[PDB]
Amino acid sequence: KNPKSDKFKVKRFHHIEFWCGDATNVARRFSWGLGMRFSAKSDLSTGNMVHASYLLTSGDLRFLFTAPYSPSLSAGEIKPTTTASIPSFDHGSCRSFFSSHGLGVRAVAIEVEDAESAFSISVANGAIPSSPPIVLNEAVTIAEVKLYGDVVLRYVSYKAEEFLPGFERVEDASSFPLDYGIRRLDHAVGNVPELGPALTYVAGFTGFHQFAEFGLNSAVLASNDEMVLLPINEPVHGTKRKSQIQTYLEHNEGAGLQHLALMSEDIFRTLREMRKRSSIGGFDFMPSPPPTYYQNLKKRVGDVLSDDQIKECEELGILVDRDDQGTLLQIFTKPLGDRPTIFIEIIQRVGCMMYQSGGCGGFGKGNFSELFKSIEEYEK
Amino acid sequence: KNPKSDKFKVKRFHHIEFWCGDATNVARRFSWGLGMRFSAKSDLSTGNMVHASYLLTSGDLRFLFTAPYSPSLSAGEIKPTTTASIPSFDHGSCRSFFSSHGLGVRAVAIEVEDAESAFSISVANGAIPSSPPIVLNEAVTIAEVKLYGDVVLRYVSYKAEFLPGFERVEDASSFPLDYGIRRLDHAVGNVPELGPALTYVAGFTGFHQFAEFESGLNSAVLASNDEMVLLPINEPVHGTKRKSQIQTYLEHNEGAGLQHLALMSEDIFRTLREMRKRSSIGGFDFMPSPPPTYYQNLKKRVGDVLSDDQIKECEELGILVDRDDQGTLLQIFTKPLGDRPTIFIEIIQRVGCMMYQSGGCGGFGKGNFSELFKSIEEYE
Ligand SMILES: N[C@@H](Cc1ccccc1)C(=O)O
Ligand SMILES: [Co+2]
Ligand SMILES: [Co+2]
Repeated sequence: KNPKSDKFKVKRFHHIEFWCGDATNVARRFSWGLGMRFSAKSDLSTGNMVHASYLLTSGDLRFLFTAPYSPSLSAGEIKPTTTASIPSFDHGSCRSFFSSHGLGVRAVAIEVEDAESAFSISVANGAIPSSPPIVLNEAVTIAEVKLYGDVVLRYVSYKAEEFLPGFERVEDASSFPLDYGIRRLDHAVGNVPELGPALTYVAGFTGFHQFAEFGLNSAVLASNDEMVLLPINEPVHGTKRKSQIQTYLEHNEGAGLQHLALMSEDIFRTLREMRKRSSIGGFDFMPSPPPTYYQNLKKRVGDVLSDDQIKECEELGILVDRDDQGTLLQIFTKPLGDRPTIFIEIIQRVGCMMYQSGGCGGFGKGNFSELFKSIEEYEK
Repeated sequence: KNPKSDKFKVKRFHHIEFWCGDATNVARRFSWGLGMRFSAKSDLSTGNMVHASYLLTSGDLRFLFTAPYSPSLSAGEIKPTTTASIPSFDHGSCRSFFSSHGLGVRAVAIEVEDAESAFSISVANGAIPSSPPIVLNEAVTIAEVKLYGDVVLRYVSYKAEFLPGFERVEDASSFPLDYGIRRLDHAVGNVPELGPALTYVAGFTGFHQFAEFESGLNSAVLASNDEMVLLPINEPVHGTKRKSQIQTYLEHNEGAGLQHLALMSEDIFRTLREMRKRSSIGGFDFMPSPPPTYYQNLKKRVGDVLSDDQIKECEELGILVDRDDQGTLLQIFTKPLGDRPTIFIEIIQRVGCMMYQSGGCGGFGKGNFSELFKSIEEYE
């Protein structure tokens, strides 16, 4: 049941911004590992004496990597005379974030009809303001409110119908057209110490509604058309094995973004391409489930995948779960950096064809049961 | 002439340690871009709750990449009970280094016969102590003195993997890349004043000035007894038409530090082919190629050393060639390794001075300043 109670006009996920120590090395690693193209830059070569920012794109997916230069380069500037292309940037905020959290997501950005309006209604509805609406070259408006921890939900709106003003397109020579099938951001998942207040706060200022489905507790906030999806986890203390949400909070120094789910238009090509590169600069994957798991998928999704595609799931380590309206293919990378905090999920959804409706197949809630049952039958 | 005035026994370059914000991402980018294998780790998975350190190797070349975890993980520890594998590591020193300089070299490590004596005689002879000698598992001794800026010269000695507490990387995770890079040839620092820098360093090491043979800078080279440890030092020349890039280094780096690392390849042509293949898919970019006239003038000076077939290969790969009276030098420079116009890498191969090859054979390319200004005027 979808009340469609959005308090302002939300369109889609627009980009994800990583705050880094060195944007160059993180970005080049991510480009190779994920098959994303360098598509825009704002840095010393574009006149930006404040921060270095490099944009990777794959389909509609936009990963932005930003790091601070020495404040001495911009010591003479003031906010009216700034050369930063992203006016919310702050040297001290950025260095604090990185030293506290390590490599991680600073902004979950959604496009909206009117960023100034979305900021005002949000703050009027309990949102903690982070950066006030600022209009960039009379073309784009951007505004920020706190989401959880030091993560901000960023509103961006365009008068027109090129990422942001001040960013230049990167030269063809430095833009090799990598592509492993990733097409768009499906959802972004946060970890917090307690679920209730985080939900009450975010649902409070957005009007996002709870999305139904079927060592943690979780719930998913969703926009009107359920294309902006924001699950949130809290830890369940007392279990035999220590909750990984708790281990997240410990290594991240509190709440933050836990993982990003990237939709692929062909999850088999994506996993083949990423797994080719795991040990030559790309990303590692979580240990595959036992073949037990895969023997039992026939009874579950033999309706939906052939024996060959089930066998191909076993090669790549893919997981499969299923709602009452669709089926979900998913796999999880290992942590993206030094700490056991942020990781990436690759997914592909099958079913619920209207285009495809959001969250088709759910988010993998069934795979807790099927993992313990598969590990218990592989031991036998 | 060479007085062999080393004040303690110095063997070879042992490793170079980068101080990072995230060691994983820098290390994986460097591994792909340079063709270096992952060979040892010290991190959470090895019991290290303080720092994450990852070692890449190519031949004898050792690149160590280190970043701090959250201090909270090691709050109960004291130096006697530390789990850091590198006892000189300090959270606050590391974060201060990285926020001041960005990505850069913290330690230039040379192996010596006895690290304690090397430290003792060093500070006895004016060296500013950085970390006193510490004996690692009764096997390795480690000591550090200040070199220039926030860079330290690190002494390592073995009584008999990399260091105690570093584990070998699982072969599944250790893919055997190799583009021909074999060892560290020399390491170059930029300082605001050359004279006092040389006086200091030559002062406490006993290294002697290595003899070589209007634009840029002034520089000089300190060398160990057998001239295998080579440390050039630069200072800017102010007042010129074009900004001294030593001066631009100092500004963007917030003062003195390591400018570039020169890596010896056993086949510069293969190395440059392999690196240039990956420039746009996660690797390193190279400085603009010299004009074709630079290569037309190569026959008159090195036609005696390289065939037309080897001179043509130099021009497609952008390699530069210089020559003193004892040997011939092939060299090329990368673009900066990260966000700031500070540290970069040089690939080199030396031709001649066999008796082994003796150090510095062919010089360091000082003649390429006259030949680059010439060629630009001829191609006009
Ligand atoms: N002049 C130093 C290093 C350097 C190289 C290139 C540019 C500036 C400085 C040398 O001995 O090679
Ligand atoms: Co998910
Ligand atoms: Co050099």
